[PDB]
Amino acid sequence: DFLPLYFGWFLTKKSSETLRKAGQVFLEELGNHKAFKKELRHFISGEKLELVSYFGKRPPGVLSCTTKFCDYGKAAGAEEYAQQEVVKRSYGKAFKLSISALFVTPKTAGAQVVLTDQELQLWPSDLDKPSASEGLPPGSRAHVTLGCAADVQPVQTGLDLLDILQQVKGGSQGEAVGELPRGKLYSLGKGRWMLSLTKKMEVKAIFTGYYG
Ligand SMILES: Nc1ncnc2c1ncn2[C@@H]1O[C@H](CO)[C@H]2O[P@@](=O)(S)O[C@H]21
Ligand SMILES: [Cl-]
Repeated sequence: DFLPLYFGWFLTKKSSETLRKAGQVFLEELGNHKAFKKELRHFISGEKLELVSYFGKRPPGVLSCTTKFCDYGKAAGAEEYAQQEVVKRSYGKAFKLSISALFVTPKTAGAQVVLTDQELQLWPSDLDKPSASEGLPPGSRAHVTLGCAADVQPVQTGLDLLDILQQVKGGSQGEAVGELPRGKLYSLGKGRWMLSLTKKMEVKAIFTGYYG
């Protein structure tokens, strides 16, 4: 009766490959783009950087969008979240996640997920939540991690996303500094980049628990 490592939406073989493939292409295009190389000094400390190798730590199997990290019940609020009706009712159910953008930072590379109202019901409201969630609506950090730097944890991907969103609401994202096939590229500075997709990418996933 102990909880899983974490709850979340796990993409199907099909959707996972599609998103992973898209993420890779983005890292290759972004790494080659001139506006990116122009700011390489703000990306790494101490040219041409292959981002695919930079984000060497990548999800082993299928991609996923985490909701509540439970650490088998050792995480705060893990017990209260798992006992919600909406969680038990939604357990094993199919969902469609809307990917609105892909982003890159010195620490992580991931995809922004925009949760619908029904999906937000499965989002945690635990006491100890990120502080970057000030003014930004709940579920704003929802994301799919695509890769991380060598000494970075995937939990950082949500934090990086919030920081990027915090900058967009302030109107400091500036105007596109380039234009990729799937959409416009934005430079937010300090090594942060955001590809806003012209057309939202829909991925199919199943809500469930991963027990490691
Ligand atoms: N202390 C923590 N708080 C919230 N999520 C955590 C966490 N430790 C790990 N995770 C997340 O649980 C999942 C597997 O560890 C990953 O999905 P993600 O990109 S949100 O970052 C990871
Ligand atoms: Cl670090």
